[PDB]
Amino acid sequence: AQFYVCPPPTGATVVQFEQP
Amino acid sequence: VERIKTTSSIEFARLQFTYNHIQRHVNDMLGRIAVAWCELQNHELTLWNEARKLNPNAIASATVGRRASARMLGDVMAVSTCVPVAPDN
Amino acid sequence: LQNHELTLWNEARKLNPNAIASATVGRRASARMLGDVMAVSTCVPVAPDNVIVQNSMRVSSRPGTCYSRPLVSFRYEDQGPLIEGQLGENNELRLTRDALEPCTVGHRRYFIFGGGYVYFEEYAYSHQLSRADVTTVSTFIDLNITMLED
Amino acid sequence: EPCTVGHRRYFIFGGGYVYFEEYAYSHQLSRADVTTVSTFIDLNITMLED
Amino acid sequence: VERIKTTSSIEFARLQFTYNHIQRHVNDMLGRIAVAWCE
Repeated sequence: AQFYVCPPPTGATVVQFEQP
Repeated sequence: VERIKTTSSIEFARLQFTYNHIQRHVNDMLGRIAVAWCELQNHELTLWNEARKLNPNAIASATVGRRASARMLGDVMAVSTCVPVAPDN
Repeated sequence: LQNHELTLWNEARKLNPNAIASATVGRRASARMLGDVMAVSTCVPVAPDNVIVQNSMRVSSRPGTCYSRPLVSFRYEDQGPLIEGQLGENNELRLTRDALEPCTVGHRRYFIFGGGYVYFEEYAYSHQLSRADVTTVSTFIDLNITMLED
Repeated sequence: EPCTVGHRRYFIFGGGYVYFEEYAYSHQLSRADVTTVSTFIDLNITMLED
Repeated sequence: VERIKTTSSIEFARLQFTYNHIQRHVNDMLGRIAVAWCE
């Protein structure tokens, strides 16, 4: 019961997945 | 040359046996559970890698912990925090 | 849970049979769907020191259209020839340069290469970097199980 | 789809597979004949004996 | 002013300790398993 507005993503912040 | 004195209560040794039995079984089964959980996580990482390509926003929101917008940068995601908005507005 | 998660797996192999086959079979193999079953074939290992990455993903003969993945040159052995190709997903070599897209401004891309990432900026090589250079989010649910002490 | 040379396909039919070559029926096939890769993680939990 | 009578078998307390120890470990580990499963 709360909305979010998302600005277009930029290359400044980058996240990856932890490897096995 | 000495005389050995024997205690009258064997219950300590029986308690040791019972504890060892229960402890060994529990450690074996919990160890198997831990190993299986690890393999399951490593196995599900493959599905996560593909769902990331499918819909970056939901995957990023789930993994990061905050509602963020993500877009693929080749083989990695770029994310940005989303501004909350009240429903009545 | 397993009997449930299979429902997900049957879909994932349609998205990327390569990764699914490599994960389930246990060897890095190339796979493709043959209807309702997946056909696999083993992939040949190549040492990381025999591969070179080209600086530009643009095409000097084709303006407006350019590669979405870096160009590379690899040699199977030290006395072998230079074999051209383009980089794929998860240390994959593609012999055909058929990955073409319209060139767009603000083109910043990361690609898995060796043990780390290679970063390209406006369709041009920028720099290598390590895996730890990029912050990681974990998809793993931790379960800390400890044993009974004697 | 536009027909392609080298059309080899398996389709789940009944309890087995049906294999088509070049957009034409080739043969039925039992499911147990095609090698199976397991997507399950084994967890062997045994009970305490009385 | 009364005298305390002591039982001759401490085995009840040793059984209590062993059961409590096993119970605590099992309840910790299975609780952790439940939380992990839910997550």
